[PDB]
Amino acid sequence: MWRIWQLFDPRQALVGLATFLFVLALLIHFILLSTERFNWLEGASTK
Amino acid sequence: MWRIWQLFDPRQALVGLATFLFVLALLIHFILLSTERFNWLEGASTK
Amino acid sequence: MWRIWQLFDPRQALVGLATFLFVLALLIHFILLSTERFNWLEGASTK
Amino acid sequence: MWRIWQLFDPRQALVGLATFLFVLALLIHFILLSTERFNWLEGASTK
Amino acid sequence: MWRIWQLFDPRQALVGLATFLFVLALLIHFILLSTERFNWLEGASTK
Amino acid sequence: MWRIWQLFDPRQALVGLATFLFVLALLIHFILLSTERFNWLEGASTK
Amino acid sequence: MWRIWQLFDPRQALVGLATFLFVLALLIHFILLSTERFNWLEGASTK
Amino acid sequence: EYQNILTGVQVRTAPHSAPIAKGIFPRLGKPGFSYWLGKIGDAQIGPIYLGTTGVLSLVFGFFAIEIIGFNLLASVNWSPMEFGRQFFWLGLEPPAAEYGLGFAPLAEGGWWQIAGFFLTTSILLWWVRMYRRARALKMGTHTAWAFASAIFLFLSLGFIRPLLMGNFSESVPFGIFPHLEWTNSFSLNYGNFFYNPFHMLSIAFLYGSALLFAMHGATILAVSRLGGDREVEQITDRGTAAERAALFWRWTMGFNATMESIHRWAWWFAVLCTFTGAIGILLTGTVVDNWFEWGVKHGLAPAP
Amino acid sequence: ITEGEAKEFHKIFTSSILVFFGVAAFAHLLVWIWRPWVPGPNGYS
Amino acid sequence: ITEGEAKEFHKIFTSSILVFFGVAAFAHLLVWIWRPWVPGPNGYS
Amino acid sequence: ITEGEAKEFHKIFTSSILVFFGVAAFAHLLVWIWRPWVPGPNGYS
Amino acid sequence: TEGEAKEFHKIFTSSILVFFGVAAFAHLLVWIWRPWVPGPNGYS
Amino acid sequence: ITEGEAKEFHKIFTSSILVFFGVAAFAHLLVWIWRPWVPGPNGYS
Amino acid sequence: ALLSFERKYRVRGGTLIGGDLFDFWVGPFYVGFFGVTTLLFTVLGTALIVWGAALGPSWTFWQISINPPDVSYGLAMAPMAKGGLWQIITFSAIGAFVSWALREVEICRKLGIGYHIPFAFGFAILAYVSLVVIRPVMMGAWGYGFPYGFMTHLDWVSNTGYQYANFHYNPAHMLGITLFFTTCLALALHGSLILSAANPGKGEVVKGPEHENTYFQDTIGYSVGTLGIHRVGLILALSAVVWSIICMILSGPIYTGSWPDWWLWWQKLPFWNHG
Amino acid sequence: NKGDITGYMDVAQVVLYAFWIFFAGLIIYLRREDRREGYPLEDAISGKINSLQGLGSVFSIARPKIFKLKTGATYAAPNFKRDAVAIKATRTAPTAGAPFEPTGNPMTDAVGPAAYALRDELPDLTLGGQPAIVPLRVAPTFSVAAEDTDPRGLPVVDRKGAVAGKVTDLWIDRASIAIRYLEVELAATPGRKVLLPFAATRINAKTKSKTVTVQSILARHFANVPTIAKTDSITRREEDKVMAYYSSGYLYSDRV
Ligand code: 07D
Ligand SMILES: CCc1c(C)c2cc3nc(cc4[nH]c(c(CCC(=O)OC/C=C(\C)CC/C=C(\C)CC/C=C(\C)CCC=C(C)C)c4C)c4c5nc(cc1[nH]2)C(C)=C5C(=O)[C@@H]4C(=O)OC)C(C)=C3C(C)=O
Ligand SMILES: COC(C)(C)C\C=C/C(C)=C/C=C/C(C)=C/C=C/C(C)=C/C=C\C=C(C)\C=C\C=C(C)\C=C\C=C(C)\C=C\CC(C)(C)OC
Ligand SMILES: CCCCCCCCCCCCO[C@@H]1O[C@H](CO)[C@@H](O[C@H]2O[C@H](CO)[C@@H](O)[C@H](O)[C@H]2O)[C@H](O)[C@H]1O
Ligand SMILES: CCCCCCCCCCCCO[C@@H]1O[C@H](CO)[C@@H](O[C@H]2O[C@H](CO)[C@@H](O)[C@H](O)[C@H]2O)[C@H](O)[C@H]1O
Ligand SMILES: CCCCCCCCCCCCO[C@@H]1O[C@H](CO)[C@@H](O[C@H]2O[C@H](CO)[C@@H](O)[C@H](O)[C@H]2O)[C@H](O)[C@H]1O
Ligand SMILES: CCCCCCCCCCCCO[C@@H]1O[C@H](CO)[C@@H](O[C@H]2O[C@H](CO)[C@@H](O)[C@H](O)[C@H]2O)[C@H](O)[C@H]1O
Ligand SMILES: [Fe+3]
Repeated sequence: MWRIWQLFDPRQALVGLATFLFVLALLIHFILLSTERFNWLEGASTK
Repeated sequence: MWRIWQLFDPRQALVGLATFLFVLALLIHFILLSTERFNWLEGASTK
Repeated sequence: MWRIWQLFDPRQALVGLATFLFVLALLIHFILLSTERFNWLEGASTK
Repeated sequence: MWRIWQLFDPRQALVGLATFLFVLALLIHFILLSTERFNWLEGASTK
Repeated sequence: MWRIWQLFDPRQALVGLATFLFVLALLIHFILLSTERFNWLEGASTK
Repeated sequence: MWRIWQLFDPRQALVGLATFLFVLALLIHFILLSTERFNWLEGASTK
Repeated sequence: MWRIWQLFDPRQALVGLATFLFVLALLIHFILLSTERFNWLEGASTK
Repeated sequence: EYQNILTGVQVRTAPHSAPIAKGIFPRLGKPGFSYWLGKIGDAQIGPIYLGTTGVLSLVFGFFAIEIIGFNLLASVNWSPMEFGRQFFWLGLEPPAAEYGLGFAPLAEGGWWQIAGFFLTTSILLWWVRMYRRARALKMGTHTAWAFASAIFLFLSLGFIRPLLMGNFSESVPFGIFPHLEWTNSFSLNYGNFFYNPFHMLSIAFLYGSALLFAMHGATILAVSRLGGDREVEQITDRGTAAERAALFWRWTMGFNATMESIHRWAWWFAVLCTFTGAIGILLTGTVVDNWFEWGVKHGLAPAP
Repeated sequence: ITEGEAKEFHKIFTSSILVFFGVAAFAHLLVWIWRPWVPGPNGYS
Repeated sequence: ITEGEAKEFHKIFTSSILVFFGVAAFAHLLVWIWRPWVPGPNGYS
Repeated sequence: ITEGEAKEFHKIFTSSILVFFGVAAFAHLLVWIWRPWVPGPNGYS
Repeated sequence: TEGEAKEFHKIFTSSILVFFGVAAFAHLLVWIWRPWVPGPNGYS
Repeated sequence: ITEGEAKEFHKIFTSSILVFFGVAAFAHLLVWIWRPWVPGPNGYS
Repeated sequence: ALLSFERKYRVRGGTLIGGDLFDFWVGPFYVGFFGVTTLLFTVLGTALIVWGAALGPSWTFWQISINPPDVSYGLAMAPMAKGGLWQIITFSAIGAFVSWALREVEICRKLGIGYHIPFAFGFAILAYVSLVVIRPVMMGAWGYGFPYGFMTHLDWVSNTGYQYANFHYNPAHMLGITLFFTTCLALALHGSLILSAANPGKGEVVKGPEHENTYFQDTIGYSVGTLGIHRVGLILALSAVVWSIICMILSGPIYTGSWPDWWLWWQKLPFWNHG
Repeated sequence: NKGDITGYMDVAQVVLYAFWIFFAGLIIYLRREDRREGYPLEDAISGKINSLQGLGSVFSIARPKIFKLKTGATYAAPNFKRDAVAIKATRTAPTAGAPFEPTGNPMTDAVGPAAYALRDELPDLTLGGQPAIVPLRVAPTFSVAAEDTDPRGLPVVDRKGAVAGKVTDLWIDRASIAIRYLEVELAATPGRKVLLPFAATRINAKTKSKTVTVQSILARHFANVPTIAKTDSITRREEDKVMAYYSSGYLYSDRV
């Protein structure tokens, strides 16, 4: 699977991967913040 | 079936399929979060 | 009926067919979800 | 009759025919879905 | 009459005639669907 | 009263005349449909 | 009074006269239809 | 004192166009010429390309338009006079709340749904047509994505927000005055749509698009005596028209664009005008019930 | 256009006038037999 | 274009007229037998 | 485009005409068996 | 070309049949789960 | 594309599609074990 | 501090007023006499706006507002505490806008280009003047101008729009909205066409004017032309502003009623006034 | 409540701040695209590469994008090809902000509004690889449309009314169908021929007679209009030179 970089530029692919992962992580974090159970800033009760 | 890549370039096919799969996965996940039974973050009772 | 490809171009015909089939599948799935009997995500009681 | 294709290009005739038939069939299915009698998914009673 | 078709090109004439007849037929079907008596999709009664 | 065609070319004259006649007929039919007396589709007692 | 026809060619003059007279006839008929006394279709009584 | 606002002397030659592969469909339209259009711009008309995607889009769009017009005419009992009277007030209304996202009865919003589906399909097929026409001429697809922004706003108004609310009841009708009344009632139901910040962003970008396309139009018309109207050629080989266009704005404003990058600004202001608008529409009702109370909470209002 | 062709076209066009106007007149006769469209002094009754 | 190459077109056209009008009249006859579309003095009841 | 190119296309085209019409007619007969779409005098049963 | 159309059709028909077989299996399973043709009294 | 590299891409693309489908199938089986998504005749519970 | 081609057009002359006194540059900016005057008016107006913010209760940038005098003052000058500050800021803003346009005129003369840009800016200045001077004068009070505030001038827009109970029904407003939307659409199309011609893809040599014409001939059926597009765009924006000015002059100075029922005239034309 | 994320922060505010971040990035991108011509900046007097610029310099200038031509040619943007510091003018004051006194006739010295970009000596190309700006003599197919005054043989006069010359030929752009130039034979020198841009003309079709007037330069200024080589195909540099010369009239049309 090392030939993928013969198709995709390592610099461009790595930058795009980094940005995509950052946006995905940020969105997942904000989604967890929105929920009552997994918001770690208010800290609501499980019950 | 190897001849389909004769018609379609591996690189454009890869990027298009990657974006399609990610968008479809996001859409299905958002649909599941929209349903009461399958929202794993609110965790509504099966009852 | 093998001459159907002697009129149109395999590559464009294939991409058009794939796009049309996917859009039709999405439409039928969305219509089924919009119905109470066949919405497999919401709790669907026959009676 | 046999020379209907000497005035119309068979590719254009086929494309126009397929487009019109697809749109008409979609419209007919949508209209039946918008009925208390022929909506096969809602399945309302005849009586 | 073997000399009256030298006034219009048969291709465009047939296409225009087909489009016009289809529009008129669609309109007549729509008008029937609007009227209670001739709306065949609904179970309206004569008396 | 035959010398008209020296000026008005039959081709475009017939097309314009046919379109005008169809539009006029459609207009009269719609006007008749609107009126409660001459609507042959809805049906209403004269007396 | 015949001298009109070396400034106004009969083609444009007659097509303009036809359009003007047809529009005026439509106007007068519609204006009559808007009045109760002269609406021959609704046929409101004189008294 | 000439201004290049109107073309006093016109030129007319044998119509010609860039070469495309023949394809299933040929170019159609027997090109002609017009005088006022040549006074304001080019004089040639057509020919229009009608491909498979073009036929598909035209058929779907014509079906939607015929459905809408038939319903509008039927709403006034097929009276041409009364159709003329109420044409602006006529509208194909969306289905009520109780029907959800499923098919309503034809009289109760089924026709609205069918027309909206056909219109959406024709608009998306037209987007595909713009993409394919740009690709066929060996050009870029910037127009397709600029159009995709507008389609995003359109689908947010008509389909996406109904999906989120699970309801077509608050979608926009097919009418002249009815869709303005939808705009007014949508703003009223959700508290002073001025207090929607993405509405403020969209208005900022609409104002900026008008401002930019007046600035750029006046700049190109001001350097049109220097070959400045030939923008792509000044992009590939910078002439003194582009230099003076840049220096005018650099001296009056402190900064400047390129003949190429000014159109990037033009593209992005227009795109953002509808992107922020679609976001603001998707946010109302779903996340923010009342935009005035959101503005009060976040310091946009003096907190009555 | 040659006057003979114009004369022939006029003849066939007058034939079409005859058939169309006859059809329309028969249609109007049938409609009047069904329901007249000239109301009386006291209206439609 | 050529008269000799279009007379057969007219033959096909008139055959299509015949068949289409026959199908249309057949359909209209069935619709009339199902429900007539000319109301009488009392309407339709 | 030629008199020969048109012959095979017409053969296959009319084969498809018959196949499509037969499939549609069978589907319509099935739907009519399920629920008829021409109402009676008193409406649908 | 038209020579390659033979092999293209040979593989295209096999793809058509396999896709249709998967779709038909899905439809049969769905019909077992919930048939979509109601009876005279609606659904029950 | 060159047939020699087309064969290699098809081989390892087929392997990768097998991997993705297998992981997705495992995920679906886990979700089904957790909560099935095909309701019974009387709803879910 | 200069572009690669800047130290070739930095000649003197082209100034309407000031001679050689202010014919110089500061950084990238050209100053001139009218740059000095626009600094004079901008500094004073901004200082007065900040002073009104200090007199205000917020310092919240979006709640800072400078209100015009109450309508009970009519067209009279108002005390600075209550209404007069808005008037002075209005006059300073008008002076600064005029100085800006005139400085643009001097720059146009210096570069030997047309005066299209200051002429186009004149329409924005006219729209502002119609909103704060012309319409309040016709209506008879300075309190019909809009407050100088981020969100409060939106409150003014909403209040005046609903004063006629639906301001969409203003036909000049409909036409101005149509022109603004068409300007945005035309700008999108123009920027997109230029970018696509200049950036056609991998390989894909730069396309010429013929390709740009062909694109919109194929997609729409007509192509305006690489020169006529800037014409129609400038005319579209200026006409949108003109019709907005017209719709605001029509509301209050001319029409003082419900715009929705203005359209009953249409309902009662003699060829469908069924009554 | 319904739409909040953490107490005071809600979804709409988060999406707003996401837009603000995206718009900051987009402004950076657009400014990078803007800085593709005339950059980097030079000193106003000495011309060394200097400017008051911060940590954004590394992000200020983009890598040169490559434009491909339909001739094998290529343009690089930015190409760091700058102008010479020493122009035919002198600083009024040595303060780096002062303007320039021309040191000669600025019409023919290309100083100020007469200055023209140092382009390349190739005519604009059509879709067929031929010159776009051509005289109507060598384009038989192209013709002047009717309902418009034909600007052939009309006297060419300035604002003062003096007849500068006579128009003989029209030069037109093939890529965009419109008149670009009028070929003018001098009434003072038959052996001299000049090109006058069509954008610099008034039609003047509504007067006692038909004439072409120019409001920029005077009649004598037609004796120093820059010349062209081929007389049937004009390069970009030559046309830019001629347009710059004609546009220089308005500033100093009456001496300096
Ligand atoms: C009482 C009303 C209330 C009041 C407070 C107020 C006032 C103001 N507003 Mg607002 N507005 C209110 C409500 C409100 N407002 C908007 C929108 C905007 C945006 C639109 C941008 C655009 O181009 O749209 C327009 C673009 C669209 C709709 C998207 C593209 C459309 C397409 C591709 C259609 C293709 C069509 C065919 C192919 C043709 C065939 C089809 C048929 C025949 C059926 C723009 C910025 C804008 C401007 C201002 C200003 C200047 C003011 C001033 C001065 O007061 N408003 C939309 C939006 O984006 O909101 C976030 C939206 O949905 C919505 C609502 C509900
Ligand atoms: C940046 C955001 C910007 C905003 C401010 C903005 C707003 C609005 N943009 C609006 C309308 C359209 N926009 C468009 C097109 C789509 C055509 C379509 O869908 O046809 C598909 C539909 C249909 C086929 C349905 C009917 C058909 C009719 C009336 C003909 C029926 C009769 C027939 C077929 C028979 C006779 C003829 C024969 C040949 C047999 C229309 C004219 C397009 C683009 N917007 C862009 C952007 C913007 N649009 C860009 C970049 C564009 C394109 O690329 C594309 C285009 O073609 O532009 C030239 C509206 C109503 C707006 C408002 C204000 O509400
Ligand atoms: C050619 O025409 C002749 C006959 C002359 C006349 C014909 C017609 C006429 C006169 C038409 C006039 C039309 C008018 C006045 C139209 C006005 C239209 C306006 C202003 C529309 C404005 C906005 C409407 C919008 C944005 C609606 C958007 C709706 C959408 C996107 C809905 C999509 C819905 C979908 C996809 C539904 C999905 C649900 C189901 C399950 C049904 O999908 C299958
Ligand atoms: C199903 C619900 C309703 C939605 C409608 C779904 C069907 C319509 C969209 C199908 C997808 C269309 O996708 C597009 O199809 C057409 C053929 O039709 C193909 O395009 C074809 O026509 C173009 C027209 O310019 C020609 O150049 C050429 O004949 C061929 O390329 C494209 O390669 C494909 O991208
Ligand atoms: C091939 C592709 C195109 C398919 C086209 C198909 C067209 C089909 C047209 C069907 C017409 C049927 O015509 C119809 O026949 C049935 C009997 O069978 C009659 O029966 C009808 O009325 C009776 C009396 O109440 C009812 O009991 C009955 O349920 C109802 O169907 C109708 O009075 C007659 O109008
Ligand atoms: C590519 C995919 C192709 C899909 C093809 C689908 C073909 C559909 C086959 C229909 C078979 C009919 O099968 C028969 O239909 C009748 C209605 O007429 C239904 O009737 C039955 O179900 C209904 C509703 O559940 C109830 O009232 C009752 O249980 C019974 O009447 C049953 O479903 C079955 O007895
Ligand atoms: C490869 C990755 C993606 C994989 C996607 C494929 C997923 C396929 C899921 C559906 C497969 C069929 O799954 C089968 O459905 C039937 C209904 O017909 C279910 O039905 C059975 O269980 C339900 C549970 O409540 C009972 O109510 C019902 O009486 C009983 O018949 C079975 O529990 C299930 O085993
Ligand atoms: Fe431009």
